[PDB]
Amino acid sequence: APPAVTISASYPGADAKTVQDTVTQVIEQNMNGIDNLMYMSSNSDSTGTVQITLTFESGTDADIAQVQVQNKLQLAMPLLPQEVQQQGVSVEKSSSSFLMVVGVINTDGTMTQEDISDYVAANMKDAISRTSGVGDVQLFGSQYAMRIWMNPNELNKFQLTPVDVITAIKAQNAQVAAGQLGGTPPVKGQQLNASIIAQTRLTSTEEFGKILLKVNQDGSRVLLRDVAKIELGGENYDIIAEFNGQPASGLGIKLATGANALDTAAAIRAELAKMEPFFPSGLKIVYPYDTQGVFMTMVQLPAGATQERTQKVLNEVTHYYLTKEKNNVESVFAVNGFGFAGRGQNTGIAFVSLKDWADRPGEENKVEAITMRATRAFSQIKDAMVFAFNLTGFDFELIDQAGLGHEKLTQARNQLLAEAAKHPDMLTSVRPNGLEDTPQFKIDIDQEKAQALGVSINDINTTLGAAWGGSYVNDFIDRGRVKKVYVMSEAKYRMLPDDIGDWYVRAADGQMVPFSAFSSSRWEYGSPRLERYNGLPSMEILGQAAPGKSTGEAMELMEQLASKLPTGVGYDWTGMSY
Amino acid sequence: APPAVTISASYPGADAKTVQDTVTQVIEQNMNGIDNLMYMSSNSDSTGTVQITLTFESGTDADIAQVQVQNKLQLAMPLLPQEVQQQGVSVEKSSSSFLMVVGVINTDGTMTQEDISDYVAANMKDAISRTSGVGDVQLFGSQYAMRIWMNPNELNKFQLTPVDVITAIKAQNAQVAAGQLGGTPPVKGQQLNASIIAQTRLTSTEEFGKILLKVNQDGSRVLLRDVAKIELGGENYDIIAEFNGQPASGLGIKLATGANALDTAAAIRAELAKMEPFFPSGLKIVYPYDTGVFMTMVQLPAGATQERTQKVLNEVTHYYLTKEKNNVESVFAVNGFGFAGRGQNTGIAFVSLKDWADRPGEENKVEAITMRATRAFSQIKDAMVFAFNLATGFDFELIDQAGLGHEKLTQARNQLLAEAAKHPDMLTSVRPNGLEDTPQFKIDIDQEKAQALGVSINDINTTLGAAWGGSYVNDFIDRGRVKKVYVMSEAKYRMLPDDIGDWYVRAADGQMVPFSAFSSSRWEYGSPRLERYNGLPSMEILGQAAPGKSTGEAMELMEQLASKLPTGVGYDWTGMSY
Amino acid sequence: GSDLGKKLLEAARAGRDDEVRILMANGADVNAADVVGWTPLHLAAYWGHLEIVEVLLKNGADVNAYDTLGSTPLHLAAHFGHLEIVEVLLKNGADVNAKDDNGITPLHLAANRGHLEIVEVLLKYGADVNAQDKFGKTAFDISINNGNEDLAEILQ
Ligand SMILES: COCCN1CCN(c2nc(SCCc3ccc(OC)c(OC)c3)c(C#N)c3c2COC(C)(C)C3)CC1
Repeated sequence: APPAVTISASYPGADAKTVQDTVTQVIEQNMNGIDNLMYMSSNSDSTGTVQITLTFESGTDADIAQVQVQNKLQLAMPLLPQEVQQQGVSVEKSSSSFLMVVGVINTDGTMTQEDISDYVAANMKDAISRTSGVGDVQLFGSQYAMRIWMNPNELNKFQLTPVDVITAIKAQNAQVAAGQLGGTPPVKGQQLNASIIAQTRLTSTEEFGKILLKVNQDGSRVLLRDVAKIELGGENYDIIAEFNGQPASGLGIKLATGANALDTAAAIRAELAKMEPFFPSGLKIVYPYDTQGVFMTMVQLPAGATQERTQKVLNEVTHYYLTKEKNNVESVFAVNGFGFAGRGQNTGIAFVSLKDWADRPGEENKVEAITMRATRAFSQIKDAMVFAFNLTGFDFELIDQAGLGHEKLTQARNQLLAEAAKHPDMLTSVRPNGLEDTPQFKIDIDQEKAQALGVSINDINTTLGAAWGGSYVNDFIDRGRVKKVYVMSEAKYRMLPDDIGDWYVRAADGQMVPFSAFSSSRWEYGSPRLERYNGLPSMEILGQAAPGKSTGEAMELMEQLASKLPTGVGYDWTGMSY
Repeated sequence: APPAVTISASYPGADAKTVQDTVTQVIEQNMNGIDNLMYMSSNSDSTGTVQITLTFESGTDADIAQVQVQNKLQLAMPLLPQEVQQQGVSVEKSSSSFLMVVGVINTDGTMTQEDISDYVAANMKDAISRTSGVGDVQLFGSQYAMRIWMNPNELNKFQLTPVDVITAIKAQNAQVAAGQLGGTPPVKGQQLNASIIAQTRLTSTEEFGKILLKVNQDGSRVLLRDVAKIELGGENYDIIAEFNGQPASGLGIKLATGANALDTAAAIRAELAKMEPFFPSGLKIVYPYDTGVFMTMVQLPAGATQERTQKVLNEVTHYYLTKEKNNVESVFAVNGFGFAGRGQNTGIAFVSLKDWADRPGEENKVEAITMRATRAFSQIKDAMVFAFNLATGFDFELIDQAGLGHEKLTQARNQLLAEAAKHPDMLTSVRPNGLEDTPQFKIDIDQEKAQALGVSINDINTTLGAAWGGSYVNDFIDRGRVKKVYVMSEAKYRMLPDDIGDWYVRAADGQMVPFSAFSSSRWEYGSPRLERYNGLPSMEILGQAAPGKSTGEAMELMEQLASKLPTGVGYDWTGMSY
Repeated sequence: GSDLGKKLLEAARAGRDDEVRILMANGADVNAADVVGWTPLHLAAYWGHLEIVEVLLKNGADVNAYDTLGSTPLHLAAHFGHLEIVEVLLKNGADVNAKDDNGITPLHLAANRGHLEIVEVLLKYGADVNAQDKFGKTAFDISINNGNEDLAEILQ
């Protein structure tokens, strides 16, 4: 297979364009001078995530490819936003499919899904990630951070903002290098040498809750807990898993390019065996997907679908396997928020493990027939693509060659898809691989009104972003382990458009100014996932030859339709069609 | 021996916990996706140093291991404190040992070790690095830094703090781009083009002395020399080295992979011969180790100072140079490191024997020498002093598997050690490899008082850190060579707890506030050296099989004792016992 | 005093009950002090070695020895939640209202760590509930600041 190296980065609270124009384009522009690169593709998403895939000529040494990529990325790192740099950028040389899933459940229902995920993140994932052959490890859930859930009513009552909160956290959750008594070079006759210990990271919600934000003129104290709820909770809330319908987390493990499948899996089990004796009570490992006695089901809903609606679809999938197929299926491990493609609120995946072969006699109880029957049962689910598969027609990129921009490229894409649909004798299921534009809330900050009021634009933008998007402030120590601190609005003050107006910013003169005084807003459409191909804006189109036609005939026709598109729109073949 | 790679970082003025929790953990958490890793071990210490050692399977290519580690570290660089990034975080192959150790001494009594180290850095080290067959070259000491040694009494006199000093150095020891007259794009027909040269880095103590801190309201100037003594000195003062009692620097030189030992040694000696003509007076090269060197370790009690250690090392040198004058050519005494730790209460002497041919009879061989030496030093009071020549023993790690914390892991360790003591039939000399907790000075800043007085936390913490720990401010140019500038208190104002109260910080309203107004302190115990194993808190335990027991039996007993420890304590075997 | 002194400080530190009895019998200064002014009684109180505490007190250890920052063995026992040591020290005459150099009392320290059984014994032995440290703060302020309603109960 051509080896591929993946760069991943994140920007908390960023929309797709923001990610693309501050991160993705910057990396791409700097991926020069790397040997044997066949092509590069990227997605920039409204989850705040970018993935850049660099695919190398067959025969390329994946180690050299990875090192060359990492080194260019290193020279580009100072060009990226500080918020992106501080999340950690990763570079992996991995297969894109899973080798295995390590599930973790709590048999005594002592621990919620969130607890279990933190336990895995904080106690298991690093040692697995260091096991030789392990290319990529996905946590099905999130590590805890310290979560400061801000209340805008209480902030405004005390004439405070998220900026004051972030400032206080950085000042009061600090790890200070303070020197030594009797330090070198010392005076003659010194008797005592001892470290000076000053501020140290906080370790608990109790300690965060008593951060001192201010002292009122009257002498009363405003503590962080007087304007926020303080709790441990995920760095993010996007991925939730279940094992046979019960709360779970786990690790999805991808094989390092060129490593040995069987050796790596055994190294993994051996590492798990070291951890088990120290689990808290109730906690237990399950094995829901070991790579013909397994398969996957993909769930892909339209952009716009929420966590609740993806979950309803996954509940249908899971139910089918635990009822209609309960004689063949041993388990289902289902993940809401991550799928084939990676991360989104509109996607899911179910890993299905079958009973022993010898106990599924009959060709109707073998994987091929089970997957076919499942796809057929799920083919009627509304506004979802749901199918079961183990783990070919064409792979086309439409390309913006002339700075046309997203809206025009979408119109060209639609023109091509309409033309393709008039040739059903030659092309079947010609479709975009990506996502459709969805409504977004465009808010305009009035620079004039802000200046007239003495309200700083940086205080406005921090207030907006930190409250509605979240902001990674600094690190703390949870039960001995370095983890993140995040500030964000408590959920109920960031749900609806009118909530924008309840957030106040402090002017230079000390007055509190509501957001409504200096902003206006409207609905518009934009992209939840912007694609690029060899550094240019792109839209991936999949399809296949119609029955009784060669792939090459299907491709020749696509090329002909492509030659009639608006000026500045090109194309290229990738993946299986390269 | 399995190949190993060591990551080394420095955080000047940082305690062990500060280093561990802002640097070590962050690095360890990023050590994934690295092939062939058998285990990872780290130490974080009170001299602000971390060493992380990654040990690879036998037959791993050490260059490939090194590059994979370095890339993962480099991608985590923005996660580390600035102060650490500015010191450089090195990644080197560490399983190699030395071709040769060159000492550079001065015999006239005219140069300090810092003077000799600067000479070596500026005039010798790079020519030796380019010598045929030479790999890594380690400098013993540093090039000069410009040392600004602050006086808190003079600072407070003029209502200044170290913050003002640091600001003034950045502003007045600066070198910035100022553009051109007549540069492109010009007015057409322009004839004049000339670079604009504005401030240039400072080059001398005199120039640093004239930096203008402020002009008083009566028009008198306060110059940096009115609040500080200014001299060229070392970048740090942790280590004092002597060669036969004379100040010393030198070079530790490794053989490039594939080169010849004998030709490389000869090429080094010939290169040093060329430099001899240019040496200043008294400078001499010595060769304490070149491919019968033994060691004497020195360990003083908790909190013992560099000066007390020096007295012991000086008795050790004197002994060898009088009582073993027929057998000993040199003693290279290093104060501030030993094996098992850095720190003011540790030291080691490297003793180079005269030729075999000049030491007739068994009484003059290494073994008789070291036994007499140990016998004689067993008198020395308030130090442990031991002479030694480098399938017996075992190397065990006790591991915190469940967030127990340092105090609990130490209690578990002590339980295991008390049990191992009860089986002298089977186990002998079961002991910690590391250091015990020692007194430390805990200073708590009072946030309410700081806020009531208008004193900023950042001013407080910079004033404390910069005075007592030192701070690398920026670079200057010494005789054409870029070098570091450090601020730190003059030694006499940073020695004892009472000196804390001589440091003032300036409030927003301009009043000077002593430290004692907003802080309190107490004595407590804590670690001067924290250890981690495979990413978890750890304590290494050494030991051996008793008279005619196998190591296998001894290990089995340790395993069985280890199984009775408190919940959440695990173990592993490492090094020779892996 | 002695080299036995240093040995007694080390033995009390590391909890070595027997070696403490021996060094005692050989005339080790019971009130020997290390460089930060900690006596064997400080060291046994901090590290929770109850029996060493008792043995040292029977041998005339000064119950109110103060370190170079004004802290007494009771401060350390109270801060580190060693209840039985707190009782023993108070029975041997420990000053229940001793203030360190910062004006901090054993009640302030137990209160800040939420060591309620200790708070109770301190109050039983006459701890001044209104004693202020250098910043004006009482054990009650400490309870309000830390959000410990159980401790706020007890101290009214
Ligand atoms: C960062 O320090 C760790 C390096 N260790 C291995 C090399 N080593 C060694 N040092 C010496 S001589 C002392 C060198 C020295 C002088 C000043 C210093 O001050 C800055 C200093 O610190 C680096 C070291 C010798 C010999 N002979 C050997 C080793 C090594 O062992 C031999 C047997 C080869 C002879 C010193 C310790």
